[PDB]
Amino acid sequence: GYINAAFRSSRNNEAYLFINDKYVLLDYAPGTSNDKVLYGPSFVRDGYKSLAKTIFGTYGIDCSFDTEYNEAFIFYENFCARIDYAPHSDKDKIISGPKKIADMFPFFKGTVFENGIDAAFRSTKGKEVYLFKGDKYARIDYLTNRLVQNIKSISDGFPCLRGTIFEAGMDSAFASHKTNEAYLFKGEYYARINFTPGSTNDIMGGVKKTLDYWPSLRGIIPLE
Ligand code: NA
Repeated sequence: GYINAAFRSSRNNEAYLFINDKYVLLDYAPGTSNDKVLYGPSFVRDGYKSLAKTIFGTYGIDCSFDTEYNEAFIFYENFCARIDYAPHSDKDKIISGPKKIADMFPFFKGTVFENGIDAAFRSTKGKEVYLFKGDKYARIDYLTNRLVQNIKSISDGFPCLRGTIFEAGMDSAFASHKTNEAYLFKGEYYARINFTPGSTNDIMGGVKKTLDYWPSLRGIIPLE
């Protein structure tokens, strides 16, 4: 029971992470030690009234990403929705959906993302987002609804991961507030990386034990 999804929050240095059918709001504190928990672990169906009677309230969120303002896409197997998470309040709501990924993102039909996406994170460039499934990755634009490029292996677009455990998949991910940095997770490990849109680059060395560098997650992952 490790992190299966996360998205960056509009609120500075805050991020929501999803574990099983639960979630936690966190001040991850990118370049600082005061990495702390703000809310939860709490059940999605409890923290999000808009999802109480949904498949998401029942099983949780398995992949997601922030878009713009207080909104994020959340997934659960072949289904997804756009929600306004209403940071630090009662007022969350489902904006679009829930629909199938195939119906929310027509370009995914026939590809390996059709029935589920492993993880994702927002790019700093325009309205672009990167999504992962297996050892493949997608770069999309959510406003104009298209694949910016052909889907290809994670190593092709993210060479710094070749050799690492992320080569073959990501349980979860979210973008950092610090420019062009993202956080990736798989099992007990994570990695902070610096990416550059339209380019194939390293780097950020140090795949690390997540609990080793996230004081605030002890007692929370692994959730059993
Ligand atoms: Na996931």
